[PDB]
Amino acid sequence: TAIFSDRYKGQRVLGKGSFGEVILCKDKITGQECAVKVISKRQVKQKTDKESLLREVQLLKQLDHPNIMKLYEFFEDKGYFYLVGEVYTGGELFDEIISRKRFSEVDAARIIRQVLSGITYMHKNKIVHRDLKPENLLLESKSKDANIRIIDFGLSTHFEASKKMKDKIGTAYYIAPEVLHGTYDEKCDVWSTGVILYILLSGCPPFNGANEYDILKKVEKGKYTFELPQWKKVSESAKDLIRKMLTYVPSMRISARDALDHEWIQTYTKVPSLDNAILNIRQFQGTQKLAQAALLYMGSKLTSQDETKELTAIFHKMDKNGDGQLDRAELIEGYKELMRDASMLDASAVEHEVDQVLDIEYSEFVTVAMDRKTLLSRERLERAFRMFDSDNSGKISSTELATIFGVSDVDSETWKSVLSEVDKNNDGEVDFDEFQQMLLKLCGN
Ligand SMILES: Nc1nc2ccc(C(=O)c3ccccc3)cc2n1CC1CCNCC1
Repeated sequence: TAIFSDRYKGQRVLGKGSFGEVILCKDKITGQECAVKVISKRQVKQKTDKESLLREVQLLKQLDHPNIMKLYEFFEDKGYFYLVGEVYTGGELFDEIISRKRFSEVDAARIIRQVLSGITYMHKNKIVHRDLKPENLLLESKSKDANIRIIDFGLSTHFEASKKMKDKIGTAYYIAPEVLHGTYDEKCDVWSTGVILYILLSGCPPFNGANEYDILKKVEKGKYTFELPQWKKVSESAKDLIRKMLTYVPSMRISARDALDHEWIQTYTKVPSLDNAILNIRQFQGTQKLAQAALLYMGSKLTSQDETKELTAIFHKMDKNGDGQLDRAELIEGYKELMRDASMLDASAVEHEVDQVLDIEYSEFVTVAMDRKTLLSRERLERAFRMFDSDNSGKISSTELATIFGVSDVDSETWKSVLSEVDKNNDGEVDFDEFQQMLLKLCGN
């Protein structure tokens, strides 16, 4: 057996994908950078045995396609799995798209030919994604004509998805109806890609609703339209491909490979800009990211409540003196003890964090060590609020809050009630401090 931190050290956290946090790490000998997804066993159940996971891992390491994340290594210890893959710098596809003056079917066809090409390859090797969505499409580099790299292929088969809403935002729109009901195969990826295509050419989800369950209700019924005025600008062959990919019965649904041969992919890769679709995607994306940011802020405030009190009790018990003061090594031992932590991969990781907080009285260390994380979490929320507020009015209206909280799965009576307690007179709009106050009251503060 071989240990992960013998070989890799953490550089810095990258984000929270499905199943766990992704950490930028560096090989301590060759200096190679890698994106390590760390799966916490204690919060992510397995669907399969160890025998079956080690086999898929062995296979995934051998596979190689320019539109699929390269997986280098797999580690496991008592408490976690470590998936070590190549790191990409171009960001999520949709964030790159919203920063464009123009976007035509030629851009959409090129994007989707890549996605279908990755999928086709994977299905040939009997690997299904199931959870394909825009968050899982990364651009390989910051440069112009760069490859899309699909992440997380094969994982849904071996791990149970979170049922917490901070992990579910923007999954409902893309899931294939047959996955909802239990009997599904590789055709579910074609469906998901079909929904992405739809959104690329109109900027609106084909199945949409006020909340998660309403979205799933629309998907399960399977009915959508091309009524929206901006479809008047999309070719018929594009609509024709969408129809085949969003075909309800999976055996009647076009395959990945066959979609690559479809007339639309054939024509539009080998031309007006969809101006309306871009403005729609830009609004969609801000909305999703602000809802995500809200939920993560609420979560971090609750973790902070938890971890503040726990560290205090640890440092109290450790202070044999009653001095209200601890040594450096003891602050490290009690901080290590707090971990019983994506960044804190080893004892050396923690020492840096302890030394950052210092750069005496344990009660002060506790405030700062958390207050850092508390202020750190606020700023991500602020940025998303600014981004959402695209006309720089400084406010979010009632209608917008309803869209935002609906995506966040906060009951309408519950947030409206919270709004009233924050500002009485109110005037139907909230500024940033009001928004933040509402979220504090939505996590018992
Ligand atoms: N920049 C970058 N390149 C990445 C490559 C892969 C991943 C993974 O989520 C991953 C890594 C290993 C195994 C399975 C998934 C994650 C990667 N990231 C960080 C993402 C980039 C998009 N925003 C959320 C964090």
